[PDB]
Amino acid sequence: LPPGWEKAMSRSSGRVYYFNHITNASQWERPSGEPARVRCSHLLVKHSQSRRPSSWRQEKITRTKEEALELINGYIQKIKSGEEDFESLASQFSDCSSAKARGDLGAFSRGQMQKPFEDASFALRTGEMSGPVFTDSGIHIILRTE
Ligand SMILES: CN(CC(N)=O)C(=O)c1nc(-c2ccccc2)[nH]c1C(=O)O
Repeated sequence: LPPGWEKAMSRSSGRVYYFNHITNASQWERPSGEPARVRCSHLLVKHSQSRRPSSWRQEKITRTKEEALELINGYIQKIKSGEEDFESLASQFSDCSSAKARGDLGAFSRGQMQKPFEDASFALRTGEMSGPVFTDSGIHIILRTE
């Protein structure tokens, strides 16, 4: 299976699924399908322990890391169900200044982003969205777009 993928058994179903320990993605289908540069968007939820606990949305970020993960997990659910799209939630709720660009960060090479962010970005397939990715900025959902 490609970089980071493992087979697991589901807790509720007993059905096989696939987990990526680099992107935190999980899916039922087996993944079937490294570039010099990728383009990604993200949605960042900061918490009280973030490096800079402040954003355009809230001068003082006070939510806990656990409450930030809860928020991230709700956004992932709405995006996977198609109830909301990624761009719309990033524009409204991302604690990054890239919110005003629907979360788009542009293209980047290895060696530019925080490591856990980079590693997740380069392990995603074009079109594919990460699970929760933790960095010192806070918690991210990453969408690889190119
Ligand atoms: C850069 N930084 C402070 C830090 N020392 O991590 C942030 O917290 C931050 N980090 C990001 C970020 C993090 C990863 C990838 C792209 C952007 N955006 C912000 C922001 O405020 O707007």
